[PDB]
Order: sequence, then C-alpha cells, then structure tokens
Amino acid sequence: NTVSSFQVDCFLWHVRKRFADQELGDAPFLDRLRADQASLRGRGSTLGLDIETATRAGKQIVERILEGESDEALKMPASRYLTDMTLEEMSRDWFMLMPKQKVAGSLCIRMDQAIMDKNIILKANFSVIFDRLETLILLRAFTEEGAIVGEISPLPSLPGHTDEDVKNAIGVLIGGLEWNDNTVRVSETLQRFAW
Amino acid sequence: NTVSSFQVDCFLWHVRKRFADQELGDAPFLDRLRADQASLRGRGSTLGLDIETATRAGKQIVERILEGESDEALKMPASRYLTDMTLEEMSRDWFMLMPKQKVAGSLCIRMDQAIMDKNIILKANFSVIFDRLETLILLRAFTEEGAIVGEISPLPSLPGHTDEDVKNAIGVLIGGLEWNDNTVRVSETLQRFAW
Repeated sequence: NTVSSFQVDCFLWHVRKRFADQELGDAPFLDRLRADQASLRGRGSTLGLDIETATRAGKQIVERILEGESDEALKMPASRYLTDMTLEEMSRDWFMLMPKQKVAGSLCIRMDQAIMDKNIILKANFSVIFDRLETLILLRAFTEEGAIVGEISPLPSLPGHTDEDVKNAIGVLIGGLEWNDNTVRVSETLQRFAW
Repeated sequence: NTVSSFQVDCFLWHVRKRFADQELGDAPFLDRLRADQASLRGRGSTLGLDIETATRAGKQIVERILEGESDEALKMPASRYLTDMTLEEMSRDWFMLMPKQKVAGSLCIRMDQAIMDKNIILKANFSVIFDRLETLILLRAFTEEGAIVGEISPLPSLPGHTDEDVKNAIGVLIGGLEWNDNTVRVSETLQRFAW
C-alpha cells in the first residue's frame, strides 16, 4: 500500500544521503535532502511507523527492483544516433497547400501534391544498431530553395516500427514526389543506413 | 585574326544546322539559326571572304580542338557530389557577433567567438573521388537552435585545395568552437569522407 512506497522513500533518502556524505551534492540537492528528512519525519509521525524498519523494507524493495535489473539490465548490442537535422529543422512549422497524408505501419507520411519541378532532398534523424536503422526520430523533405514539403514521422500510439517499414515509407514518399516531376535526392546518412 | 574566329563561326553554324535537320530544334534555336545565317552572310559580304573556304578552315580548327580532345578528353576516374545543405543553407545570410577569421591553404575559416555552451553540427556540400574528399563546395556550422556560427569556404583565387587541407580546417574550427564549451558534432557525410 502506502507503507511500501514509504519504505521506498526512506531507503532512497538514505541512498542520496550516503551520496551527500562525499559532499559533492549541490546546494538545492541538500535543500531537498533537508526538506525530505522533514517530510519523511512528519509522515512517519502522523502515520505511526518507525523509519528504520521502513528503511530495511525499502532495501528489500530495491532488492526486488535489483532482481529486475538482474533479469538482464542492458540488452546485448549498442545503438548509434544519427542526425541530419538541427532541432530547428525538426520542429520548424510548415504547411502543405494540398495535403497528402497516409498511415503505414506506425508511420505517418505527409507530402504536398502542389510541389512540382523542384529538387527535394530528404534528411532524417534516427537510430541505428548493427549498422541497420533501428528507429526513426523523424524525416523531412526540403527543397533546395529551403521549403519543407514532406514528412515521415513515427506514430507514438503503436508498438514500434521496423527498418523495412521506413524503407517502404521512404520509397512511397519519393514515388509521390517524383510523380509531379520533382527530382528527389537522399542525404548520405540515409543511403548508408536505410537505402 | 578575325578570319579564324569566323571560320569557327561558319563551321559551328553548319554543325547546329546539321542538328536542326533532324527537326528536334527549338523555335528560338532555329530563330538563332536564321539570325546567324543572316549575320554570317552580312559579315562575309562586308568582309570579302567566301563562307565555304571559311567552313573548311573552321573544320580545320575544330580538328585542332579535337586534337586537344585527343590529348585525353576525360581523366581516368569519376567523381561524386555530396550535399548536406540545401542551396538555402549555403546562401543564407548570417553574421558573427565577434568574428574570428583565418586563411589556411585556399580555405577561409570563419567562426563566432561569442558562441558558448551550444551544440553545433557541421554540414558540408563537397565532391569526392576514390572515396576521398576531392573538393569542398562549402561547410557551415549550425546550432541545434538553428543558427549559423562558423563557415569553411573555398578561396577562388588560389590553385586548389586538398582533402588534408579540409580535415585540418575542420579540426581547427572544431577546436576553436570547443574552446568556449560548445559540443561540436559532424554530419555523417563528413565522418564517412573527411574525418
């Protein structure tokens, strides 16, 4: 119930206190330390439980979360994060004059039917693993003139998407753009990891 | 003198006429064809030379320029053009609040001393050959917030620059930026071809 979360609190306080004992903690850090020895004393008093049995039981619950870390904290490989786009580029507002939107396997594909006879380049920020595209943060289509005209975005409310899903979304976006005579080009950091 | 350039004119006219004979030429193309049969007739008249001997001698001068092409038109390898930056990005105006400029082997290096505690990424548009950076069109430093703060540009009035020159310029730019506690990151298309 509440007692268990309060054992968690008492133990975690004792933990950051052992931290602070090296005296590397920040002034606000230690302020929170005081604030929390206060709050925990007030709760242990207007509750009715000693805080040492609570510290022991919070040690027990960190042993359970440590059994969770012992189930295999860390997977077996490492990831790499690749960026074509400044944050600005990722978050810059844009619009399409005649939208074309589509959903395909946890991926939103947007483009503007009104873009014709432009050179478009595709930039993406994503994640690789085993030299293969692990997960897509975002992709965007820019005109050499500088305009955003298409976007491949991850759908949050779905259980993940794959590298083949992204190569398919890219191919479909490029097809839609090329239909209107737009010469579409891919940033090297996508050639090298998603074709 | 003038007669030789006019042999060049008469021959090159006969050439584009042989083109036009397939009737694939544009309306303005053929307009220029007429305009030029006119101008060449007027010049051959108020000059005093037949245009057929001039066509023969222009064939001789294209044989000399063809001996120039026979000295070895085409080198021995092929190049590739790599783009991080839309034209906009390359030509977008910027400024530095406290400039730092420098010349190093046909390369201009600019940066802003006033940039501190930013994440900067380096994008470049350049040319490779044998999977090595042949020649740099331009490089620019952007902040994740979107601001240009440094630039590595080719100096036109000098006899070319090398890939080592560019790796040195990059290293120097990154050093200058990192001095002010800015975390500098390189676009993958530079990692993969210029380190």
